[PDB]
Amino acid sequence: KVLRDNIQGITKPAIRRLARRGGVKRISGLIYEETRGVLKVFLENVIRDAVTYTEHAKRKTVTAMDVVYALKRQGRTLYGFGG
Amino acid sequence: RHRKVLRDNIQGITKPAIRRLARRGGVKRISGLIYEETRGVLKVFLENVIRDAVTYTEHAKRKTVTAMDVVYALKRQGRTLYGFGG
Amino acid sequence: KRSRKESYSIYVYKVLKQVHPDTGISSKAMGIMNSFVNDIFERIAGEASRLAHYNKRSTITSREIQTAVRLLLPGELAKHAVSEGTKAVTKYTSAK
Amino acid sequence: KRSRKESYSIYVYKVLKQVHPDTGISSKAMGIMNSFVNDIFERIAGEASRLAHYNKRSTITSREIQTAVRLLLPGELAKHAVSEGTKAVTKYTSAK
Amino acid sequence: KAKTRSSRAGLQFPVGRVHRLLRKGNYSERVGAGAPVYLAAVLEYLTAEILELAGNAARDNKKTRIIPRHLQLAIRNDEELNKLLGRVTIAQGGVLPNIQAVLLPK
Amino acid sequence: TRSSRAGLQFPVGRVHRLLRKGNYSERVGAGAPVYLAAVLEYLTAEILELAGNAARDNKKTRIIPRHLQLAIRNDEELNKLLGRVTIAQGGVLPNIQAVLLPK
Amino acid sequence: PHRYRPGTVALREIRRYQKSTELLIRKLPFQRLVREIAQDFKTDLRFQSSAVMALQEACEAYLVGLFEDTNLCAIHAKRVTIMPKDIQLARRIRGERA
Amino acid sequence: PHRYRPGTVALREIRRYQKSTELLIRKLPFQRLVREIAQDFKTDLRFQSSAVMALQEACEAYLVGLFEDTNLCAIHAKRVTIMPKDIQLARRIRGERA
DNA sequence: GCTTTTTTTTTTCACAATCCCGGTGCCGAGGCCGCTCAATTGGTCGTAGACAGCTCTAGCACCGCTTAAACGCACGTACGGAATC
Ligand SMILES: [Ca+2]
Ligand SMILES: [Ca+2]
Ligand SMILES: [Cl-]
Ligand SMILES: [Cl-]
Ligand SMILES: [K+]
Repeated sequence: KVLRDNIQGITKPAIRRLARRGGVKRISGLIYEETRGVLKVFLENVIRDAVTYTEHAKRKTVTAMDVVYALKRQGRTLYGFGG
Repeated sequence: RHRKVLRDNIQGITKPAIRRLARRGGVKRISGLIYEETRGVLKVFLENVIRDAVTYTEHAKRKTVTAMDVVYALKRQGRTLYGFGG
Repeated sequence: KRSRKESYSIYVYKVLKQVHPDTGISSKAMGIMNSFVNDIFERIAGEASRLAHYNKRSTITSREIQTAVRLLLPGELAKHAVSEGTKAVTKYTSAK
Repeated sequence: KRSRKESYSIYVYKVLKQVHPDTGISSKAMGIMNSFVNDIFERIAGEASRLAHYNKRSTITSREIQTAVRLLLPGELAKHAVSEGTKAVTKYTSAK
Repeated sequence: KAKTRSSRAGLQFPVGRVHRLLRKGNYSERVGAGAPVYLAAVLEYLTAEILELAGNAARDNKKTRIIPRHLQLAIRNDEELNKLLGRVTIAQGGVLPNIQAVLLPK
Repeated sequence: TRSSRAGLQFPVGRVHRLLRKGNYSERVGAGAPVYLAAVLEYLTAEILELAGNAARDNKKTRIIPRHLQLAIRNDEELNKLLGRVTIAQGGVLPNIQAVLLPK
Repeated sequence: PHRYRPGTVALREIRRYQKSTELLIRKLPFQRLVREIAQDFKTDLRFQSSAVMALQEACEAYLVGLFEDTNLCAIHAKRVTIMPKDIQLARRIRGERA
Repeated sequence: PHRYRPGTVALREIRRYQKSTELLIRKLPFQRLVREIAQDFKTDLRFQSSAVMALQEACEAYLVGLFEDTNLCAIHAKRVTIMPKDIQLARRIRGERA
């Protein structure tokens, strides 16, 4: 196996660590896939907008601004990358 | 100027009416402790929405809150409202 | 006379009778339809303003309009909107 | 060469040495302070832009800024924010 | 002479009126001559799409004229329109018939 | 200089230019960018004064994103202003729900 | 003597009010409450009637929808009676409340 | 033979990660996801390094935040273990999914 | 594997609630009118941005080490949730 579903690269260990930093104690097994689902929708939404920016600016290189501007639109305003 | 200071009108928001709103929200069974808690919430909504409308009024120097004052105030709270102008 | 208060109501009737000829609209309904056009004017014009500003551009073009529509409208809604602006600009351009 | 991109950093540093003349600051931290200033500048100007716009006025004045600030900052912070914006204008007027 | 821009674009929505509102709206220093055409296009599409569905809910309710409730039912039952008008409240609109499963009788 | 006239470190000049240009209104009063500089300066100072405390409370001379996050998340009012903002490398406030702690 | 089982009328009310759209708070009590609260912020204010109606439309909607969130929150904890803590969770996850 | 009881490392790990600020997702896997997903909207895209880090700060931030709200729902259902139905409820109430 | 009850299911009417029609009446949707002011025409002038050309930045590929992290598996405790009251 080990083939081109990069979402799976998001390891249980790393999912555990997030939910720790989020004060979670005991983690159901089903959750690491639910989390994986949710993460993708998150990136899809942000990246679609960020690249929509990219194509408008007539470039092939996704800038950190493009993301910043995307994250503002999604209501997830991010400080410290060019705000 | 011919009598206007207000009473305690929060009990005007009767248990019947809170029950009807819960009903529209598809709520079947309601605890004793909801009604007072609801009025707190409602009050804090109104306090926030009117403060902001009242601001928009005081800026345009009026002594009359318009529907647009309330509309502009509601869009500010992310509670955009359709059918009273704007 | 009362001071002039513009609306989209004549355009809303004209569109309604294209779609549902046998169909009318209440005072309040039409007012909601009005809030709606203004609402989406503000949003599309706003994200246009941004796109231009971001790219150090003084002019909102139909380009900026389009891109903002891609950012603002959900899927199939955005597509039809992109086609129907693209029709209308083309028709306007050949008519001069 | 290399672009020439402006930033509020030299002022963030100046204020820092008023409030804490021996403490310094990282580039990631100074990047957050620059993200912070630009954010709220756009918040207060946009709410002024609209204030002015809702009252059919062409000029954003210091009054629009002060109404926008009552609207955007929370009670106790708006209070000092007004108190400082009022005082700064008074001082500026006073000078010439 | 005298043919409206809206007619030249095959549009009901006013390109004249739109191309003003852009200029006067503090959106940008300059406005391209297609922008207000395109935008009037989009506002007409979207407007039509809501009246198409509103009017079906109007007809289905056995009435000739559209009222708030028809619009609401039409917006909330349509997946995309509801997303677009997600943080938007329609006055005298009410809510979709929805009762949670477990609240029903056995 | 103008900033000097207003009692300010923040640049009353620069601010004034961003307003005319930045598609806010047709005209800009002579007060606005003075006021606006003052408010940005005020808010800037409150965060730095609070985050500079967080650094010293960790025996560190330079302010880092964590110091800002801590300053900001612990100040009922600053938290609300920046309630829908993410601070890169800020981390989160130590906090564990009670029913999870032992006994 | 006929008597409907507890819930059977609640369920009817639920269908009665979901079908409708008229406002569910008594219009004067609400109006008095608008005016009372507004005094805090400025005295001897007039309200347009449309401004007061716009406020009762925006209120009822805000609560009606909070009561949805709140009902899920009751059901999530295998209950049917919405309780204070339900609202409070709804509001804490919404972020209306620390 | 030293053996810590269930949940007692958990708490160590919580205290630990809440004290720290460092990205918790491995940076390369993350990046390989960002390109996989970017393709579906445009081919032969290049990224600034800082664009990916802007995306990864934003992701973890969201995930961490969602877990807090998830924990809260799970505790609301008199439970200690988060489950999908907790995530899904907190997202329903955030207005993220219908 | 029984004999003896509780539990769950079924069927039979009584009754309330909601549903659907036509009749009735009021008022606001719809539309026509006459006048206005904002959209259009046809003109001018200036510059915003498209465009070609060149610079060099930083993004990508690759490689070869050194771990720290991911992994899989053994084992059992504390948990979720079913059942009762
Ligand atoms: Ca049709
Ligand atoms: Ca008629
Ligand atoms: Cl154009
Ligand atoms: Cl001024
Ligand atoms: K603007």
